[PDB]
Amino acid sequence: APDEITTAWPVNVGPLNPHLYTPNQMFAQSMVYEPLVKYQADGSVIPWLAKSWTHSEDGKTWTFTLRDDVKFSNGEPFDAEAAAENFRAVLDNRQRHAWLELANQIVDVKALSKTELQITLKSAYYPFLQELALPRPFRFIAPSQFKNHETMNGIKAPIGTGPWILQESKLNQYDVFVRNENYWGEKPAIKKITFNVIPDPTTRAVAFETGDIDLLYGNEGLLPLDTFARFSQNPAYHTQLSQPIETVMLALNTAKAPTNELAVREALNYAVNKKSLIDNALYGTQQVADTLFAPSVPYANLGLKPSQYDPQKAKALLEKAGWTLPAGKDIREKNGQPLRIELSFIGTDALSKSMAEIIQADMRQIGADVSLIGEEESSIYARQRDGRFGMIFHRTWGAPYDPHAFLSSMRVPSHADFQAQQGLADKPLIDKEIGEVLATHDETQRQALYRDILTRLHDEAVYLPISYISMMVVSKPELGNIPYAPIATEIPFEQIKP
Ligand SMILES: O=C(O)CN(CCN(CC(=O)O)Cc1cccc(O)c1O)Cc1ccccc1O
Ligand SMILES: [Cl-]
Ligand SMILES: [Cl-]
Ligand SMILES: [Cl-]
Ligand SMILES: [Cl-]
Repeated sequence: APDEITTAWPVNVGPLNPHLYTPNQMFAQSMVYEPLVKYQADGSVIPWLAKSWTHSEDGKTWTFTLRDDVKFSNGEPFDAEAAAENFRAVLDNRQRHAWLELANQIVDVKALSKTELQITLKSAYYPFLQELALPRPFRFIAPSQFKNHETMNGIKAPIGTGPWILQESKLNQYDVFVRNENYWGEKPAIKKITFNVIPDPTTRAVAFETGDIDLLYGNEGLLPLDTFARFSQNPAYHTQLSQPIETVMLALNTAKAPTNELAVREALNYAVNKKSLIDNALYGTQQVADTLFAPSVPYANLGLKPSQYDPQKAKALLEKAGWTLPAGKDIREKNGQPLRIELSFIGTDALSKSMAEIIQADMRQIGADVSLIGEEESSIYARQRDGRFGMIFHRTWGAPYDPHAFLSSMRVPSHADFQAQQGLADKPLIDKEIGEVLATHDETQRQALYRDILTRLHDEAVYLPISYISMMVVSKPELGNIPYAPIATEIPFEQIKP
């Protein structure tokens, strides 16, 4: 039927525990589970499951008035008690959510009545509403589906209030969702969505060409970029490329030789012709990035000075720092030790490998030897967590995470950004300022703190920004224009309208 669609994802959607992470897929958690307040493209939140809210003068006590007409898909009521139970279930696993500062801030959550929900915070945490709006963890499963009154040890059925219900899942095969016919809000036009499990980008493209799938929606890894460019000219197909959503960069390890040297990090930042990299590996589909956050990101229009491609300057920086070329070698040495940097990436990711090859070539031209370490996913994740890298590929998180949640997370030692920043003399100051920016009520101070944090990270050359990447779509023309969701990790299936 014209109201059933087939799409693809590299893996199954997972258990759809609203309160846990891998192997749960975020877009799918967002299809089934809903927030108190909903994030909009303009940075605001709107009423959602909560129709209104107020807060105390000290900004620490918040009271939400909930809708009274909402049922979970299994017919049980959504009310303040169910909401409170969800917050308990999440916070019973508090350490797992440490990355998200709201999880460290909530002191108590109480149902004052069926419609009145009160949340008390440790401090006047400014990004409160924005963090409630995220795909996870603060969304709501029917408390009847808790296991022993918890969710951290698993759930029973993935029962949400959302416009989609999971019908069935097959490990390594597919997942099927259907429209919730008892949804509180607007009925989606689409009645059924099947996700074929297709891990390889080439075979995803092939599945589209064969007519086996109707829609592909994702970031720069969705399908091969040469193929996407060809499809964009194919009159039988529809394609889209959004405005950019987030940054792709290298993170440089400030605590490990030779990237511990500011002059080395600055030189690497002048060595890469990013337009060439994009035109070579990414088929011209992305935009050049010269700062951690694009100037269009809130609080990040700071006039930071780009390091334009300038290999002469990169060489002069290295020379001044004592890295000089032996006869007749191309790789610089200092104290008889070679300028060698390891770049870790997922070895089976063709796009990462392509970018890595370009980066290696560019850095060789300024006398740096980049050794390519391609490993399995698990090993790469372990490297980022533990700081076992010279350089790694890394990305920001898109709206509404950027900048505040991404910065917040830089304070967490078991993540790539902290690990990359660990060697900076001003790392403690940066981390102090990040705490301060999240809690300040003074807008002038907030802007100044964001300026200082981002200026230090820029001036200290912690990152090598590469490009601002876009969402991509490939679809059968009959589906029409495909909208984007405000939150970068969500897919707006409910808005698709043939
Ligand atoms: O992604 C991280 O770096 C850390 N995560 C927090 C920030 N996340 C938001 C989120 O996951 O809710 C941003 C995020 C954005 C896009 C895709 C993701 O998988 C993704 O996680 C926590 C995490 C733990 C375990 C597995 C995956 C995880 O992402
Ligand atoms: Cl985990
Ligand atoms: Cl995952
Ligand atoms: Cl309000
Ligand atoms: Cl050599």
